[PDB]
Amino acid sequence: KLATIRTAGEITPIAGAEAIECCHVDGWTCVIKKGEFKQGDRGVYFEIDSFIKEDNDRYPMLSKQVIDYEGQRGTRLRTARLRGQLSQGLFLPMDRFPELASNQVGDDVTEILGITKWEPPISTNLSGEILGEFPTFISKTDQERVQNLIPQIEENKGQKFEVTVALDGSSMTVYRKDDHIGVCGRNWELRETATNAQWHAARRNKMIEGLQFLNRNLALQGEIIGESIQGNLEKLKGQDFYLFDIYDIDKAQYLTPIERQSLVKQLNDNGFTVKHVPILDDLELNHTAEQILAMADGPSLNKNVKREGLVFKRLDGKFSFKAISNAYLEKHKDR
Repeated sequence: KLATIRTAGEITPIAGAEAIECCHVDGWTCVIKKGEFKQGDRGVYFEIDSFIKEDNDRYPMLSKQVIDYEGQRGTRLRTARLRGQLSQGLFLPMDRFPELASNQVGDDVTEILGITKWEPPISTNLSGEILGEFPTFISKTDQERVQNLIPQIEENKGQKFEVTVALDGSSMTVYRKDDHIGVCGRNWELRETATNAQWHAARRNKMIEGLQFLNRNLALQGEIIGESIQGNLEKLKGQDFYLFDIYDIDKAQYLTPIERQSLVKQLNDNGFTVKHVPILDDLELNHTAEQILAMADGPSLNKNVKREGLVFKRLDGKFSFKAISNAYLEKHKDR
């Protein structure tokens, strides 16, 4: 949903810079030309991580940021601090997009506009030998951003959420399906070799033994972090796995936070040393997205570094979201 038709929110002046103003778009704030929008106007909002192919007719404002990425010429949208105000994304009025004049507010126009997703590089240590596709019977490990969930955030006030720290590593899944035990990176199931980091991490914490012990069709999903993995924010020696989700393959749903905490308890009780991402205090929601983003800034697993953000999983287990820390995004231009 990289490029969607959205609505200009509150529009606040850039005290000092007359040619620009700051436009609220859902939970996002975005710098625009003065007068480009009034509140209530529609436009195409391109989220950060959008990759937009070179085009000086439609996107002259991105000309000086064109780069070479996976074979194409385009610009990557990322967090910036333009003239004292945080800016994320690009918001262009509907009249610049004549082929969308019959689309509706909220339409996903990513495919029609030719927008692709920028992603950081896969860590050199982690692209082992591919055995097969990521299993279609397991869900991948992504979360919608709080900035895109303004109505759902009001809906869910008072509801309680498990609050966990997001770690800056690489997604890893270790699963059992009947007589098969498998290890996956973010997009692929991997073959066990001596140098495969994900398999190594799964053997050392004995989580394959733990899945054989538990005797259920489960996928243990989490982050592998540490040296030579995405800059090693947390200052580990070596590498380790930190669980954040357990997916029930037979029922095709995630375990609730309490379900998942109990099982990790029992695994550790039996010698299966499976670590879990830092679990903060349960949060009773009654916050704006702005406030949740403010919570996101803080210490990580290593308490002397700025964490990537927070993940919020409602205690019944079927509503989750993430709040990435903007302090973190300002510090890490590769994020």
